[PDB]
Amino acid sequence: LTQDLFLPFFSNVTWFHAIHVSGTNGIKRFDNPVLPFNDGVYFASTEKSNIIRGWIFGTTLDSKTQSLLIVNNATNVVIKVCEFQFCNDPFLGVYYHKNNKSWMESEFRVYSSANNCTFEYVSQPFLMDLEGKQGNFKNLREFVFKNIDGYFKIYSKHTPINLVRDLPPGFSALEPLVDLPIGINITRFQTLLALHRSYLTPGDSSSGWTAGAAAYYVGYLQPRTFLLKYNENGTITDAVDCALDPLSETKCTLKSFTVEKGIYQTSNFRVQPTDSIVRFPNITNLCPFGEVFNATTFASVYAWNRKRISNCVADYSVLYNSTSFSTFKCYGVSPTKLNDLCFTNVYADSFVITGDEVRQIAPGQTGKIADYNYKLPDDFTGCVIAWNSKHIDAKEGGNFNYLYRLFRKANLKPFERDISTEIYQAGSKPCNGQTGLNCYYPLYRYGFYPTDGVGHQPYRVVVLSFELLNAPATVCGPKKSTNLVKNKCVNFNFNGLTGTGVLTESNKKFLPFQQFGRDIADTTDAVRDPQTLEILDITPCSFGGVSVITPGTNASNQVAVLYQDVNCTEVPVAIHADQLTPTWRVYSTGSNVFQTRAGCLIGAEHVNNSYECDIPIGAGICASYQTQTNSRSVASQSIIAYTMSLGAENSVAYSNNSIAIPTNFTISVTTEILPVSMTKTS
Amino acid sequence: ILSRLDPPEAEVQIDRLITGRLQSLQTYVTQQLIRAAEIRASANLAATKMSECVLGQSKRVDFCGKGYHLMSFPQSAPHGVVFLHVTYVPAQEKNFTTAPAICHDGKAHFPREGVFVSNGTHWFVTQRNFYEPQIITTDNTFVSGSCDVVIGIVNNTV
Amino acid sequence: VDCTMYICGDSTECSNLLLQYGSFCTQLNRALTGIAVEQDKNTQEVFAQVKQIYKTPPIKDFGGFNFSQILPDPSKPSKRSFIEDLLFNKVTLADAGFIKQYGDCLGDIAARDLICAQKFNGLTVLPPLLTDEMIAQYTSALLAGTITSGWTFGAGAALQIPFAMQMAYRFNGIGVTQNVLYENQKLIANQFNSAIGKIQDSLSSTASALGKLQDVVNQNAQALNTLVKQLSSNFGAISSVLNDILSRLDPPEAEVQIDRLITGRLQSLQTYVTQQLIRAAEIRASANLAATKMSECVLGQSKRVDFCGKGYHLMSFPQSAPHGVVFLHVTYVPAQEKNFTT
Amino acid sequence: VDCTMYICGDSTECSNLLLQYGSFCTQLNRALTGIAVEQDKNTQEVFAQ
Amino acid sequence: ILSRLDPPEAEVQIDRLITGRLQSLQTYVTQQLIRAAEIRASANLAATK
Ligand SMILES: *[C@@H]1O[C@H](CO)[C@@H](O[C@@H]2O[C@H](CO)[C@@H](O)[C@H](O)[C@H]2NC(C)=O)[C@H](O)[C@H]1NC(C)=O
Ligand SMILES: *[C@@H]1O[C@H](CO)[C@@H](O[C@@H]2O[C@H](CO)[C@@H](O)[C@H](O)[C@H]2NC(C)=O)[C@H](O)[C@H]1NC(C)=O
Ligand SMILES: *[C@@H]1O[C@H](CO)[C@@H](O[C@@H]2O[C@H](CO)[C@@H](O)[C@H](O)[C@H]2NC(C)=O)[C@H](O)[C@H]1NC(C)=O
Ligand SMILES: *[C@@H]1O[C@H](CO)[C@@H](O)[C@H](O)[C@H]1NC(C)=O
Ligand SMILES: *[C@@H]1O[C@H](CO)[C@@H](O)[C@H](O)[C@H]1NC(C)=O
Ligand SMILES: *[C@@H]1O[C@H](CO)[C@@H](O)[C@H](O)[C@H]1NC(C)=O
Ligand SMILES: *[C@@H]1O[C@H](CO)[C@@H](O)[C@H](O)[C@H]1NC(C)=O
Ligand SMILES: *[C@@H]1O[C@H](CO)[C@@H](O)[C@H](O)[C@H]1NC(C)=O
Ligand SMILES: *[C@@H]1O[C@H](CO)[C@@H](O)[C@H](O)[C@H]1NC(C)=O
Ligand SMILES: *[C@@H]1O[C@H](CO)[C@@H](O)[C@H](O)[C@H]1NC(C)=O
Ligand SMILES: *[C@@H]1O[C@H](CO)[C@@H](O)[C@H](O)[C@H]1NC(C)=O
Ligand SMILES: *[C@@H]1O[C@H](CO)[C@@H](O)[C@H](O)[C@H]1NC(C)=O
Ligand SMILES: *[C@@H]1O[C@H](CO)[C@@H](O)[C@H](O)[C@H]1NC(C)=O
Ligand SMILES: *[C@@H]1O[C@H](CO)[C@@H](O)[C@H](O)[C@H]1NC(C)=O
Repeated sequence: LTQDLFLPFFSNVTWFHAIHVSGTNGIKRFDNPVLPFNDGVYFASTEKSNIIRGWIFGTTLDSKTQSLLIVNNATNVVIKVCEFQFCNDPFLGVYYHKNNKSWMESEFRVYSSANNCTFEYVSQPFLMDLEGKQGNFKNLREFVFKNIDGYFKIYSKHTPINLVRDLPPGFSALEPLVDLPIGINITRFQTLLALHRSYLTPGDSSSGWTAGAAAYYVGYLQPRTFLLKYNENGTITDAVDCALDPLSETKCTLKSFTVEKGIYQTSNFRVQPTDSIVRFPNITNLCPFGEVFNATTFASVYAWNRKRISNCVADYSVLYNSTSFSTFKCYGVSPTKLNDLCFTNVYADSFVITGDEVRQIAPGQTGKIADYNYKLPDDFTGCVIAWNSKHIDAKEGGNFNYLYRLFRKANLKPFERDISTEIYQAGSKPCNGQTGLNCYYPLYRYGFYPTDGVGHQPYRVVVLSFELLNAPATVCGPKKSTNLVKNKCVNFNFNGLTGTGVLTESNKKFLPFQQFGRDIADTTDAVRDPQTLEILDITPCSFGGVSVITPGTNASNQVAVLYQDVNCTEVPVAIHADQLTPTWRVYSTGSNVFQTRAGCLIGAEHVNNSYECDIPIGAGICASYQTQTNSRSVASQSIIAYTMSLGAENSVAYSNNSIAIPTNFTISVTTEILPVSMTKTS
Repeated sequence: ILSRLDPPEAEVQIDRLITGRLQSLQTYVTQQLIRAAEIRASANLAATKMSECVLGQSKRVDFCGKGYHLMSFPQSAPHGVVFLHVTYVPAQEKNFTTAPAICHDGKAHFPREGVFVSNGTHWFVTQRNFYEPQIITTDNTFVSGSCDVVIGIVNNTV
Repeated sequence: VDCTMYICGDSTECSNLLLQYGSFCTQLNRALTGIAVEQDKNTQEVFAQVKQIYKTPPIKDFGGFNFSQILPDPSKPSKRSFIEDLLFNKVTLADAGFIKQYGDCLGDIAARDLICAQKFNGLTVLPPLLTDEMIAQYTSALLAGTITSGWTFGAGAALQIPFAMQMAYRFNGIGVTQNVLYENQKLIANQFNSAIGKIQDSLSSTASALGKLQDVVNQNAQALNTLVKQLSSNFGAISSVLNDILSRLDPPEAEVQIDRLITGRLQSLQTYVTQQLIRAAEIRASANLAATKMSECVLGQSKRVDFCGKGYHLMSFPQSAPHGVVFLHVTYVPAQEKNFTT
Repeated sequence: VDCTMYICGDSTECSNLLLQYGSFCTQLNRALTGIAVEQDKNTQEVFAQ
Repeated sequence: ILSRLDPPEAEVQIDRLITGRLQSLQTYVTQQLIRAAEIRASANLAATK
């Protein structure tokens, strides 16, 4: 059972055609458009004439961007990642020529130029080709293309069929062909057709060539959960789309392909959020990194000059050619998330030390700096930035600013400053404020020459300290805000606080500074939109309480669903039916919706009779799978829902002076089975 | 883990497997203890049912069978036992007219092992579980007090 | 319990990490469903002894015994007895017994109720198969069968017998000849009608039926509230909020903090399920005891001492209660002890 | 069972980490006290007939 | 642990001990519940006898 990008079962597949000028009654056509890629593509093609040759992959399909090309010509297949300048209508060259010294001279009519080629791959030709007949597509070829983490992955299958205009039903398992390390951003694609009749095009500008009714199918992959069945050889022989219908959802909570007669509580394989949301406040102003990082003088390490950074946008991109950072270490936050976060408070803490002491600006360090000068705390939650600055802090005579402390009677506490400049008697004799035997002035000046080892060269350190409170945000990242879809089970990110649920207008009242509210369980249940100040509450995307009633997969495939504690009119709103597959909405609305005391039962025909209970639904209702041959003519079996009976109703003829006395007996022998032991194990 | 990582780093991954496998074993043992209790209860019930249905005849209702218990036979089964309960089950249920304490000779007459059924204009006495009527004699009956019983019909009591 | 909704919520990142972690979910739910069907089997074994729904006779006096307080009242929609109506009130049942629809927690104005603090976290409460009106149909059939047949309907078909003519044998069974009843029939019927009046008025003052039935209602409700509150435990992670970890840290570092939460919450679920199994055993024992007491006190007359009542057992009447049953045991209790020489 | 004395002993550092960890201790003790009163109820039901 | 390591690194080692000892307490309490049930059964049998 895996979550990955799969082609959903019974999903929409677009059907494209070609000219068939020799079969369309003297009528042609040219249509192989450019299609999106969309996280992966499923391509199928029933063909007989070997007109499909390959594909193009890329984004702009120009020389200003690299692209990928696949051409199976006859012997060997050619895969190139060069910089192609494709034509507006690309196709392959020659078709054939009989004894004219021009047999199979295939010239590329695809691109005007190819340059800066990075990848080149040649191997044996795909499934089959060079067939020529009609009225039968003797070969169905399927392909799945993926492009993840730099690799281009192709999976294919080749099966023999004979149909006319149908993508034949059935199960399909494609095997891996190639994983190519091409590493290119791919957004669009297009198909290569072989259209030629002794020449590529007509005499001057028309097709007027061989067009053998090219037709292919295109489907797109979606993030889904599948249950695959591997055989002895490791070949996938069966699968279940957990998000297809209530029966598949049941075969996924019970990881099995067969289900017994009963009622089953079910996990949520149903909805998937499709779009995300960013709602950041109006800051529109960049932080003063040009004056914080790039200043004439920095503070001394012992006088380290904390300053704060209020409303501004934190975009570290501006310093990419401005400065090079030798140290950039973040605590309590990851460096790749600094763009998606908003902070309520920020501080700076700039100073200058030597290059060998930059390691002492970590939380649990010891040393001259970490003991007497700076002392970061234990729960820091910030980033530490450092960079060599010998070009501004070193002078040819020496730079004797930037003092530092060397003698202190006790270690500094976290974030404590000290400028005491007293005399520090080291022995036991009194000091009298005079530098003498065991009395040293405690501050000493660094000496920063340009002819120094990289361990004695000056380094500028900046220690950003931020917090994440329920206050309004002051510093935000460079994320760009999107719109506000507020009904449709989206991913959201408001002030760096992410999540996934259903947004909805709320009636809760927040304090003026509050940005979100929690529940008894520490889960965000309401958030304030920082762009409209509106409070709106969050609802989980998953609806629990769905039980699926089945008569057994080896008996039938129709089921009934029970939505526990849901009004029958609010079922499509509770399960988000509009976001479900069409085979799910069959069980949200219905011809036969029955409102039990437990919940809404959709899929079973409520009868007025009563029987002994077969499958217990609850609250007095049971359900069974009964035929209707006596209920209707040529009627098939279905699922009925009735109120179970407690037995035959009876009455006793009681009176003052009447007794019933038996005249005959009936010796009966009944059995009783009792387990006495169980298997003992060690 | 032991092929790719060195002992210092492999110990971190192994300690996770050790913890989870110990928890898997703990869960198994707890479930086994619970089921062993549930089956010891049934084994005690079966040890009671044997000594009270096979080595005797129980007056407890619905304990050995359904009707009035007569006898029982044990049969061994895999990890269990089967009891064949033989009961009585009276079944013909014919109505009669009855009354207590027939009043004869100025004194009440109650039956011992009887209910005082009545034919058409004729009165008899029967045991409760089987229609077998006798004549109301001095040994089918005992006498106590005057005729104040709430019905007390009149009869002969020969 | 929906496993992913409790542990992960709506988190494809967490829902992906819970997959490769383990398959405990299926094991945890197998145990909870075995408990659920046992709760229906208990009620069946206690109340569905007889499969004949005997109608209550139109007569309402049986040699002086009133029975009007223990027989079903046809006025109000619930066809329960006066005392059964009195019993369903002393038990608060401040839980999901009182239905809370899903629309009640979608549209909310103040703060989320606990009933759907656990609903939104994957903890549902399934309703019992037998309606409380079906339990009352079963008890009313047993009372009718008893007061109109005595021993007979438990051992076979119901054989009609006059009531006072039946209590004569009930007296013969405890060692008291028949005439003692007929000679004290009016006093005996009066002592019977007074004791039921006393239990009626005593079931309105002290709330003592709350003893064992409310105790199991409070236990189950409290376990779910504990399971909910335990979602704010850190278990060694930097936070108990999953969307806080997922906002600040990257997948490589967020997986270390998430795996701690996954382990802690799986442990919390396992503890809940183990406690539920233990309590289900303790309540199956009581349900078996009640199924024995019904067939041995209501469908018969037991010679076992202190099994059906205190004195010498005469008869018993069942009354349905929320998640339980009440037995009205009628005994003999001789009280005078005058001395003699023997 | 006193929870902190078993797990942490006398350790304000540990006693502070056990706080934010979780509240199992309270549920653990709820179970042990239910057992303890049952041991008295057993003896009563057997001997105080 | 508290003598050699600092709070940031000592908390990693302490949380392992906390988890292990909490599990040890939970195992004890579960076994006690099971034995309390097994002995309540015998006490009920003795109160019947
Ligand atoms: C069809 O594919 C074949 C696969 O071999 C290719 O033939 C190559 O032709 C180029 C010139 O375009 C030669 O330099 C190579 O020597 C040929 N391949 C070999 C044997 O290595 C070619 O890409 C396609 N078209 C032609 C011309 O056949
Ligand atoms: C991509 O192709 C372009 C165009 O040829 C290359 O740009 C030229 O590269 C040549 C070879 O060194 C230089 O002599 C020219 O001065 C470049 N022209 C310009 C205007 O840039 C470019 O180098 C190629 N890039 C890669 C990655 O190979
Ligand atoms: C904070 O200052 C206090 C008082 O100045 C320091 O405590 C004194 O430390 C000196 C030298 O170790 C002793 O001679 C005094 O007896 C201490 N006084 C008291 C009141 O205890 C303390 O060391 C300083 N703490 C830090 C970390 O700077
Ligand atoms: C899918 O196909 C159906 C049936 O032809 C059509 O009604 C619907 O518009 C299609 N949807 C998409 C997304 O193409
Ligand atoms: C596995 O492969 C072999 C040969 O490739 C084939 O004969 C067999 O049928 C396949 N399936 C099995 C062994 O289940
Ligand atoms: C960035 O750095 C390069 C290299 O020194 C320099 O040529 C350029 O002027 C700088 N600024 C910009 C905006 O590229
Ligand atoms: C940095 O300081 C220098 C001073 O030499 C100045 O010329 C420059 O504009 C400042 N900003 C950047 C981004 O370099
Ligand atoms: C923020 O921007 C939005 C649109 O850009 C505007 O409607 C709003 O008034 C601005 N101010 C606040 C405080 O949201
Ligand atoms: C269901 O909704 C309808 C219309 O909103 C209402 O009349 C009915 O009372 C509701 N029933 C329940 C059980 O919510
Ligand atoms: C069931 O009975 C009700 C009561 O009159 C009636 O309204 C309903 O139409 C009946 N349904 C069927 C399917 O017979
Ligand atoms: C007579 O007996 C039959 C069955 O034996 C029973 O149904 C009936 O109620 C009894 N009484 C009368 C008055 O028929
Ligand atoms: C009792 O019932 C049996 C059942 O077949 C029958 O053969 C027998 O004659 C009956 N005894 C009578 C009517 O006395
Ligand atoms: C029977 O009980 C009813 C209701 O409690 C009471 O009013 C009446 O006095 C009693 N007497 C009868 C009618 O038997
Ligand atoms: C006589 O009976 C009374 C109570 O009925 C009792 O207390 C007393 O011990 C008996 N014997 C004597 C000798 O009083």
